[PDB]
Amino acid sequence: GAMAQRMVWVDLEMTGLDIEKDQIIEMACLITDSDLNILAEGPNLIIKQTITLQQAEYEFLSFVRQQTPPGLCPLAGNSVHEDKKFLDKYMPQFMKHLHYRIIDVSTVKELCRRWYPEEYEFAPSHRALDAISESIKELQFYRNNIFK
Amino acid sequence: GAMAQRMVWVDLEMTGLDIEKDQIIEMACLITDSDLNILAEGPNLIIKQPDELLDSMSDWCKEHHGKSGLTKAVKESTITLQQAEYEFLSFVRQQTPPGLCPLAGNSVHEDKKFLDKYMPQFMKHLHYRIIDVSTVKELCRRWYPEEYEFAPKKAASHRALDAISESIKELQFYRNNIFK
Ligand SMILES: [Mg+2]
Ligand SMILES: [Zn+2]
Repeated sequence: GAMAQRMVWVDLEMTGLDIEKDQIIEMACLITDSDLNILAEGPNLIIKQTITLQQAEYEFLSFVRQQTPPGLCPLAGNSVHEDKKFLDKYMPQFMKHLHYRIIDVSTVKELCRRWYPEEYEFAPSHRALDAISESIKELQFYRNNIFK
Repeated sequence: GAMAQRMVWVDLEMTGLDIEKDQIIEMACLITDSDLNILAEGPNLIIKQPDELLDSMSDWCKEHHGKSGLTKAVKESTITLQQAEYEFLSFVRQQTPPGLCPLAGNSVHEDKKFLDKYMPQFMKHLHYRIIDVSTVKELCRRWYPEEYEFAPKKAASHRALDAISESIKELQFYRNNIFK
């Protein structure tokens, strides 16, 4: 039903894209329903190299366990495939609660750019939680402007 | 811009989902233009991997790769990982400008994880962004539930060339039915 169709939105800041050497500096999480209405805001945590990585994972896993059913909801965000790679490595217990699929807003952007170039031209951060809010607005924009 | 807007479609088959242990056993590549028109079929290679890895695979993996004829084809293969990478890199260098075209497929972020580790030069030819058809699937399921039921079921066994053609058919189905 509607519960399985929720989305687990995240935004992460890393030192870089090298999975073997770079680390997660910042992370935020929030839950939307299938229509992108924000149901609950999770924490915005700055991770050490403020809190430790293992405690941030407990904070985020507790937050999604009380908002989504296990293994059903996908990770959502801007270029969230980059975020998933670091979360599979550094937060594997948090990832055990989610589906393997993602709702990558930048995939939608790559399709908008190609198929609706006029709409792409007029398509619309101090915290990672603010970046999530911006990515939801970008996705809502594609829903209204390029989807049927 | 038209050449930079082409898409590099890939499907991989591996010995499991553990990036620390598992290896690539099959790869296929296909090129479409911006509008999902078929441009060129690339190589379709079965990569030689050890018998220890194959015998120690998951029960899902041993059965599906056994039944499809992939485990047998891997054991008889003379293509190494390095040889397959060279063939795929050569093919995409002939089809797309460097560092501008995205990797495309179903949950292709998982294929990207294996390619970033085992075929880094092939990934360096592609842009940072991906085109994940399973993002569009998940949005179709939610926002266009009627159209979602008309999407064809994936009929292919886990063979790279057939799976990748089905991903193109799926994204073409969404372009045709849920886009404006
Ligand atoms: Mg696949
Ligand atoms: Zn497959």
